Amino acid sequence: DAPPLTLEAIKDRVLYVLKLYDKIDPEKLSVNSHFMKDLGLDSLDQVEIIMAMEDEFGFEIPDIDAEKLMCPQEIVDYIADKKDVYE
Amino acid sequence: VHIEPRYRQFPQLTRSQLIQAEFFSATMWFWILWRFWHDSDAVLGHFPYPDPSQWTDEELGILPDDE
Amino acid sequence: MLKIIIPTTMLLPMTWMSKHNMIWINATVHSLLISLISLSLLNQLGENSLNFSLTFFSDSLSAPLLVLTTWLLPLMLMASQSHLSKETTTRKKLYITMLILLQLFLIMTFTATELILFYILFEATLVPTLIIITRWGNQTERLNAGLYFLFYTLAGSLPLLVALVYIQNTTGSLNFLIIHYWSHPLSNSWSNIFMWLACIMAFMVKMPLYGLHLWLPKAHVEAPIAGSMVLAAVLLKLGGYGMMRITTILNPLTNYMAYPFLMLSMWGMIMTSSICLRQTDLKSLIAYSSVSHMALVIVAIMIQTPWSFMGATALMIAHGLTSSMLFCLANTNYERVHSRTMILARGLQTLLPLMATWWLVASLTNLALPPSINLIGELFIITASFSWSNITIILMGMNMMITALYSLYMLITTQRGKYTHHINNIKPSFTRENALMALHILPLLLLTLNPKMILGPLY
Amino acid sequence: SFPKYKPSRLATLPATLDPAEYDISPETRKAQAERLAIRSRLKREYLLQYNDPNRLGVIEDPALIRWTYARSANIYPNFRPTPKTSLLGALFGIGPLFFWYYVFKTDRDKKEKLIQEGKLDQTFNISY
Amino acid sequence: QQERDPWYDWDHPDLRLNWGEPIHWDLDMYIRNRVDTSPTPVSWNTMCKHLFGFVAFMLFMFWVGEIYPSYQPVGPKQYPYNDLYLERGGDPTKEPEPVVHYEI
Amino acid sequence: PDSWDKDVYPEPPRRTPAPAPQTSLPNPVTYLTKIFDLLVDRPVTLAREFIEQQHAKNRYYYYHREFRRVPDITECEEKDILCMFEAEMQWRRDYKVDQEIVNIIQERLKACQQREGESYRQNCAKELEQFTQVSKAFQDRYSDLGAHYSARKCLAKQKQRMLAERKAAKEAAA
Amino acid sequence: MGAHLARRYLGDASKEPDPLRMPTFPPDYGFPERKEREMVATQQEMNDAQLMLQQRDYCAHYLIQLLKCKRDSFPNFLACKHEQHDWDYCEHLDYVKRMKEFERERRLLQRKKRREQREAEMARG
Amino acid sequence: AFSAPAAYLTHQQKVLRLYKRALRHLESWCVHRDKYRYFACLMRARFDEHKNEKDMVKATQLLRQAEEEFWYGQHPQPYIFPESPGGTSYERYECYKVPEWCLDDWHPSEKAMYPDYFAKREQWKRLRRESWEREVKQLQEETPPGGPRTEALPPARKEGDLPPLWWHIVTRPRERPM
Amino acid sequence: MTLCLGAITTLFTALCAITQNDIKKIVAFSTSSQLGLMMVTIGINQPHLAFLHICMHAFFKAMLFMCSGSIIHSLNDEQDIRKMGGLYKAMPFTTTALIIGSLALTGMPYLTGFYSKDLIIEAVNMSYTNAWALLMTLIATSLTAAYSTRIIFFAFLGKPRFPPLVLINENNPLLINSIKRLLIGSIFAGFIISNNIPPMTVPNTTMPLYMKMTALIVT
Amino acid sequence: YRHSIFAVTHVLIPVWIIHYYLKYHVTAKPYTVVERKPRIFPGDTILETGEVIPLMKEFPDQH
Ligand SMILES: *P(=O)(O)OCC(C)(C)[C@H](O)C(=O)NCCC(=O)NCCSC(=O)CCCCCCCCCCCCC
Repeated sequence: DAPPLTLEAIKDRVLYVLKLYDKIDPEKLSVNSHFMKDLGLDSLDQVEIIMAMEDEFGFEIPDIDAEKLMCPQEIVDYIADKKDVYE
Repeated sequence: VHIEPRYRQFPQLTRSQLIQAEFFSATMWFWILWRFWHDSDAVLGHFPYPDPSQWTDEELGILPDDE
Repeated sequence: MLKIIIPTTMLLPMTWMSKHNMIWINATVHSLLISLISLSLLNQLGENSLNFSLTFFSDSLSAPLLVLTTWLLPLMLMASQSHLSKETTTRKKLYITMLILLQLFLIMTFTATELILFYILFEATLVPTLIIITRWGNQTERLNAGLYFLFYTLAGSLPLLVALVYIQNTTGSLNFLIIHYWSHPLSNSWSNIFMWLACIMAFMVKMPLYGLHLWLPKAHVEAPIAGSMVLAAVLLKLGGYGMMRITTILNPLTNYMAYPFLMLSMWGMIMTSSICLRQTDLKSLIAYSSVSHMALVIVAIMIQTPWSFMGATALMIAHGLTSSMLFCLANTNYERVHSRTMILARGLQTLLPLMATWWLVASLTNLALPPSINLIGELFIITASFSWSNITIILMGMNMMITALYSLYMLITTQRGKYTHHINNIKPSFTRENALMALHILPLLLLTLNPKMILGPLY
Repeated sequence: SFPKYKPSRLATLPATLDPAEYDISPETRKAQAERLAIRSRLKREYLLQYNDPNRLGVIEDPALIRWTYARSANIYPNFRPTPKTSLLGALFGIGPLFFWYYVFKTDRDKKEKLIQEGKLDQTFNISY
Repeated sequence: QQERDPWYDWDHPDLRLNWGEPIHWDLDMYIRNRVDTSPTPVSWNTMCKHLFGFVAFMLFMFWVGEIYPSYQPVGPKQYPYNDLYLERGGDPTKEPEPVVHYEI
Repeated sequence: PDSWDKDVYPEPPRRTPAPAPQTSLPNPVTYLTKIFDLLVDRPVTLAREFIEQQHAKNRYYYYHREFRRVPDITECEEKDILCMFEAEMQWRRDYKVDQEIVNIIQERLKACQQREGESYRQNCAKELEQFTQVSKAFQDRYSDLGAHYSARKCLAKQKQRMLAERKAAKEAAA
Repeated sequence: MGAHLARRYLGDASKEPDPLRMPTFPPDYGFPERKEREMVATQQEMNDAQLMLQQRDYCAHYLIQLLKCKRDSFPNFLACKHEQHDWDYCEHLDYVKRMKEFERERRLLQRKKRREQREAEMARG
Repeated sequence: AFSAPAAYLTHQQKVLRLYKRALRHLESWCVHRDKYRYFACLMRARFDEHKNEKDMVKATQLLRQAEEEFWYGQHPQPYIFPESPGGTSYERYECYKVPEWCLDDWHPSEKAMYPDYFAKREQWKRLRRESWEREVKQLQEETPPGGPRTEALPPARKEGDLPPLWWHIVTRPRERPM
Repeated sequence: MTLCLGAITTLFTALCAITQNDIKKIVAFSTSSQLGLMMVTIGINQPHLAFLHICMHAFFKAMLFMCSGSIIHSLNDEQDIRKMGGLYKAMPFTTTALIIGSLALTGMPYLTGFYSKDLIIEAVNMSYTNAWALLMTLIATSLTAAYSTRIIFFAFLGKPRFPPLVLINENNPLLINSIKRLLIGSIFAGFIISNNIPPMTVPNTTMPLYMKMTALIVT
Repeated sequence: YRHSIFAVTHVLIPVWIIHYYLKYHVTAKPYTVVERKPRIFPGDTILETGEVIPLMKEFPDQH
């Protein structure tokens, strides 16, 4: 029914949401930017980012796995692995 | 017809579905108005409801209290 | 009846002289032919029975049971050939011989015209069943199950022998026709009470009656598949047939002596359905369902009205077929995973679709689903019990609700859900197993199509 | 403050409202570590058996075997006749029987009395 | 098993059981298809009180409305032939008590 | 139709009102009835005519079995097995015939109720009385014999009823 | 729904009429000469028309005429307005007759109460 | 789901889970987006107000009071994602998931209907069979003498090796198998 | 007993319906309330009005369920009105169909549901019934209007609340034609059926004006 | 063409078989098919005997 997801589409959507986040500078945001090491966020900000990604992609990420997603690339990989996207 | 998905944008609509929806809404309202024009007694009633207090004891067959 | 008895006594030498690889084929083919021949007994008269000779006779109650036995033999052959692949030739022939002897004794039991010959044959049916159970059972409890079965039946049935010889000495004959025409009322005395107790208690233990039934779970769980099929389909119907036969000479004492047995039957029907609700073993669930249905049959026989006898006969036939099919399905599941635990294997609907269909049909027939003969019998019994009293409807409704509950619980637990991950030895269903289920289920629907053939003499 | 929540047997206490969840002794931490170690050892054994490519069949579960054995075959050897068990068995086994006997006997006695007095409506009652 | 954690990687995800762990005695009735004991938003006593109060009040008000019925200020309806004596199955031989309805 | 007997299965004469249309609109029911007659009735009638022509070439007959009367249980001596057997068989045949009589009366009642429709409570009172009488007689005959009914049990019940009637008559005359 | 319910319940049920026991006075009490109601349709006509027993009231002839009109003009299901109106008017007249009966019962009951109160006062005095 | 759990949840993890749950239930209460943004900002203001506290006993007491307040004020019917455990679309496709061991029991004709797929399946089976011994050797080399203290598994330390216990994780059925 | 059972059923189900967030649940509770209304109709000795309401309810409730299914399928299996919004202009045809169905369900003066529910309410008010049952019937009608308004308001009015990837597409001929067929019935079928069936009950020609307008007032 | 093939088989054959079964088998035993007797109104013509059911009496007409 729904069009299949792709790695590029997932990456574009997550970077779109992150650039729409106010606390993140769009210019210095890359796919490998660490949320706390080089973006200057904290635990509550990471929780809000995970919730925003859940609202974006329409599925829930469990708290056990959500705490370990500290990178946009990690989020992309997690979403692709859960949605069985290989291209 | 093929409808492309939109991202954060209003979905693409079709003139056919637009005109069909408008036509059926207009049909419902025209039917309601046409029915109310002809037989409004189904809603507003058709016969007056009598007031029992205005009936005379003479016609109701009630004799005077003394009698 | 010799035209049916002799072909079985010829089945024996054929099996013992056949080749090592043709025993199953020969036995199945000739058992099917014998069943086809025995189908001719369903042409009964509306006035009296079919009196072939001084020794054997056939009635509207005996004919469906004979047809059921003759049709049941090849199905037992199929299941046995399923589970006895590695057995030696002599032991396979011994197993087939035990099955053939059991069928022969059952046929003679149903056709016997005297109560004493009936007793001798229906006691002779113990030996082949005991040997089958205690010899080809899988687990350790087969010995204990055999002991329980044997001693329950014998402790029930010896006073029946004493009462039968006493009745013959008193009246002159044990012939069923003579005791029917020359019947006299049974006065209310202690001696008559104890004679009634002897006869009824023997057949109640055979039924089984609630409180006298533990041998049934013990034997049915621990018996091989053929033993489980014959025990539930036919061997439970000997008690009902006997009670329907002997109650001619027990009136009017049955009016006063039936209360404890009716209360036991109804309450135990409720209790055994509740037990089925909480069973961790599939075979035990089927066994207790059998107990509940036979308790309903006991209630019908005890209330003893023309509408109750027809319902009793129809329910006996339907329960035989349904229980046999359920035992076969459970045996296929067991042979897949080598365990009888209900929750061990799941997702069998997404792993084996046609078997899921067979399970659905068997469970639908197990509960009273119209217009099945199960429902016909249950509804006739319920109507007769309602005419008897107006709280029996409450008890029957409770039983029907719990029956549907546990049947669908079994179906959902076994078939629905997600498959067990670590069970990867579930091969596709065999043509033999599918044919076994089809030959179990089609006769039931055909009997639904033509229901007057299983409603007994009272029709 | 806010109304308290009273746990029952059919509505248990949530973990976040359990008073013992916020008072953690150092022994509680080592107990949790031991529980996790047991779970991890069992999981490792199961996963080895599960992922073995040469395995065909069912991984027999000793816990399931113990449960099935304890539910059915282990009840009688551990049963002793006590006052509690005796009273409960007598009640649950005999009380319903005599209750139903009294109910049915009373109903049938009333019906038979009506029949004998000839004031029971039995017209059209052909089937029985 | 409903109370058990749904996000854990159980060996049997539907039953929510692990291989080798001890099994509860009443596992047969505590499966996700049967009796659920998970915490509720409202306390059990409060739920019982509210439900019982609602049903009892409804029954009481039904009894009250039965002893105080609602009707219209009209007389009984009138039928021509002795309140339709023959049409309701009356015996033709027996003569019914006459029922006469007048004008008003 | 001549398949059954009009006396055994009465039907009141059928009065169908004549059509009196009051509009110029065509009748869809009439049009569909004509279409149905053209498409179905004629083919089925032709097929039945062919089948009945085939049947008339091989016309053969079957008969109704006749049973003579035999001495009954009242005449049978005590423990005379042959006479008891004959009487029991005759009694069973009579029981079957009585059951079929009750069935016929019930069919009459059902048909009359359906035919009268909205006026069944008044126009079916004639068939209700016949059914009441037949049911009363059948109940007095075979009301509580039981599953093992017999001519002896029916005779004992009749003797009990006769004794009760005699006692009631004597009490009334006293 | 109505004021009569309030008067009967939160008031004097003795003075208010009883719907289940009405009438409680002789039909000629207060009426010198009272005419019996006239029935147009006969029992045989109603039976042949197969009117439901709830529809065999004094307005049955209009119902029979309406049914005959509907049957004849079948495809045109809008050509029975006059017959429908006649049947509705007859039912309305029957309903107002019942209302007059109710009102007469009520005022007769209150007149009886007044008379008995006057008699009690006279007995006291 | 994919991450091995720990023996316990730390205070930070507990408060973060409470924060996420409270935000979800607040979004359930506040249906509209602007209202939800307002009240979520207020909730994060509360969390930031109590963010800096050196007394762990007081922090635990505040956490307990917050949990009780949440339980009193939770939504009786909170929003659940369709694929989440409480959702309306949860476990809908579990009946369509068939395993590869079930796949290999096919008839030769059925296998011949898909010639190219089964060659790659045979390659995968050979790859699985050629690594099990190395996997078990690695697992038994790195475990403590007492036994596994956690459910985490080691990766492939060598160039030619595969991570131990990988077959079912890799070959699990797709989320929409049919 | 039937009257009391129907009254309590319709009241309780409507009261539960007015505050549900699952659209299928709301429609199911509306169905239960209509069944309670039918049971009330049987209890006041009006069997034929019950059958008429059965037919009308079949029509418009089937249409409502089809529209709800279309909404659910367009939003990727989302059944929460808290996540629906903007569908008034996002999906024109399902919007107009649901509006017509809700108008018929609540008893619009000349739709399919008018010829049954209005007569049922009139017969309930004009009969010798339980006062509490009559009151509960009226309250149930009001709550029916309430939950229909809730569905419309939380599903079609306002700003979008669904995930940003807009997959909304209702241009399938099968869906359009099925909703079209069930939409004509929700408008005209009641009139035809009411005007074709023979008179099988005595009409309530005379009644007070406020009692005549009770259904519209409470709605 | 597909609709025509569907119509002849699926509709024509069953109606033929059922009409044959009803006309010559079901309506060969008494009381198998019972029709509610047609309603007779005043001023009607019974077609069985050419009978004239008369009109009702004069209505006490109002307005
Ligand atoms: P990151 O590692 O930066 O996380 C910072 C944390 C929180 C870990 C801190 O380092 C920390 O531990 N600080 C001290 C502990 C602490 O923060 N204690 C207080 C936290 S709980 C509290 O104060 C907030 C609760 C208030 C809101 C409760 C919500 C209940 C209402 C919900 C109703 C449901 C519908 C709205």
